[PDB]
Amino acid sequence: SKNTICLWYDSAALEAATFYAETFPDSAVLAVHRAPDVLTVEFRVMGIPCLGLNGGPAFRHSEAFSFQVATDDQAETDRLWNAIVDNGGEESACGWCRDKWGISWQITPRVLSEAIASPDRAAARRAFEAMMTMGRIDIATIEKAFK
Amino acid sequence: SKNTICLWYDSAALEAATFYAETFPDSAVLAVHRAPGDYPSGKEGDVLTVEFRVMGIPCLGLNGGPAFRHSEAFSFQVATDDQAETDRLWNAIVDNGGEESACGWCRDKWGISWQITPRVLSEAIASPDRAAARRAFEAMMTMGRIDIATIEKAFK
Amino acid sequence: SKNTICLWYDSAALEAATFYAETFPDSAVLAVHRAPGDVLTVEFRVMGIPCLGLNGGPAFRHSEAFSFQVATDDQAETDRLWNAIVDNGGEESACGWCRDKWGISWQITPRVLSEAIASPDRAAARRAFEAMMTMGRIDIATIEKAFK
Amino acid sequence: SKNTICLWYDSAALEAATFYAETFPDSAVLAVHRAPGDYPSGKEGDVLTVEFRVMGIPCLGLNGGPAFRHSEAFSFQVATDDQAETDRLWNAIVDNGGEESACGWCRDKWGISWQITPRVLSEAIASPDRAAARRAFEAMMTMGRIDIATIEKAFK
Repeated sequence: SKNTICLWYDSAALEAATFYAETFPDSAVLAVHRAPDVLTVEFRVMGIPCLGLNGGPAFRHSEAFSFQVATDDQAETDRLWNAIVDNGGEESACGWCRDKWGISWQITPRVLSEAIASPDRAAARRAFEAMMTMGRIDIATIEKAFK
Repeated sequence: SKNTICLWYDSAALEAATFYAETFPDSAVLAVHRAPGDYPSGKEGDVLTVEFRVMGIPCLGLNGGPAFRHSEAFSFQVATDDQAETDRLWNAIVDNGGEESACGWCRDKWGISWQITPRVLSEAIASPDRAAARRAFEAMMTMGRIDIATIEKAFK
Repeated sequence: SKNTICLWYDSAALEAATFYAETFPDSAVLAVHRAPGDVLTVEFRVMGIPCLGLNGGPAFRHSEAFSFQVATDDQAETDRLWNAIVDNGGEESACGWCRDKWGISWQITPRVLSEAIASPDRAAARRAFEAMMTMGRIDIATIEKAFK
Repeated sequence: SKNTICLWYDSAALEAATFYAETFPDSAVLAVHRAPGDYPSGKEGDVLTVEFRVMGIPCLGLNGGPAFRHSEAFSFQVATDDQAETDRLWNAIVDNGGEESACGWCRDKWGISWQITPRVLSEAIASPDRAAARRAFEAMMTMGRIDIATIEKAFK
């Protein structure tokens, strides 16, 4: 791949990649590399080519980077949110959460993204306001607000 | 896209996306979304997000204000095909209010880490010739911008 | 994706994509598209490779001019993948080549065979090359014996 | 690579791979493998296969002789971001002993099908706005090389 997402881990790149592969569609562990014992892991997350580096604790993740996952319904939203949060993760605001390795994820319904970007400004703003009261996104509440 | 790389900016998402689009191959700004209401780091009508694509990767620039800062925990690794492309991309990132770092790593003006990494170097480091891979690794440790010729000599 | 592999189907792109996704690693059905006016195209991934399947009727037929060459790690994997393609209404061919139900050519090629044929030891490489030419499905142990 | 695109040539794999590498962006010839013995379409020491990469896709060119011929059953679809790249790539394939075809399709010197397909066109045809997608589709039907501006007008 021409451009690869490179993520820092403290001795857990393979564990993390394996978790992502079993949790999300079109995700897989591709290759494991030892130092010239795992130094790097090549992996895919919902199509995105990634490289995980086992480099110790020197660098910490922050919300400055996140994966934003577009979900199709409440069932998928809840499944992915719960998977990340319940596996040593944490809930945050407005569809944001964090995994066990400190990486930020947004589990963002397509309906929400569509609503906020809508040329109907009044409707978009109702959805935007409703979103700011939420942790996990509740699609029905977003749709009611938009309507 | 199912999974989009979201990067935090302090009121500079459109500027950054525009720079990436003129700098990297196969890159483009796709859509600008304005804030439907006032929020912590923007007024209604300000740029809230920008959709863009860099070399096959779907991205979103989010104008979230100064709350969060970037670090090397995240980086884009860009595979380059020769010295000319390596120099071009490195110079662009560094020269636009950016910073040089080590072993192909640099930083753009918004603090995002980029690795401009020759395919020659990546292939050398992951080689089944494990001593040769180490030699290349050790050579890389002496560089900021990667010199491909020097990596090839160390590997050989 | 900058460059996508586009494969022609006669009313079976989704069936084919789904079979590949179940059969091979890092493979998935990504999206299904109806005609602009049932399935017209399918986006899918096959061992990393981004693909597009087009449902365009019988006008075009596949041939050995195009094939996917799959690198396998042992006999168990070689047999698993060979059997999958051949047993699902497919066909066996020579030297690791086979054909799927939709007429697409696959090569199930042990890495050890690729390594052997490319070897700077010319005598060993040639023994492996000659052994390969007697085979349908590749037998790694026979290739290894010939190479040695 | 785990899965490699293998394309059949009549004693022309190296020439083809070299041409693709100088024509398309992010493309390269990687390795040349000579035949360890005589075979149906070559002598020992002739080029048997060539490893190459085209825009992210690992490929192998196989010198297998005239036994098989290419057709539109397989094609590479190359996404372009503007008219300049569209024209450059289309003309490169067609001019070097190739042929023009319909709706962004063309053929190279060795008979392999390429589609030079503006991202603007692909997005238009897959739009949930279905009537607009139809207009774009119908406009594409009137073209060989894709004119992006015309597609945009039809879509609108």
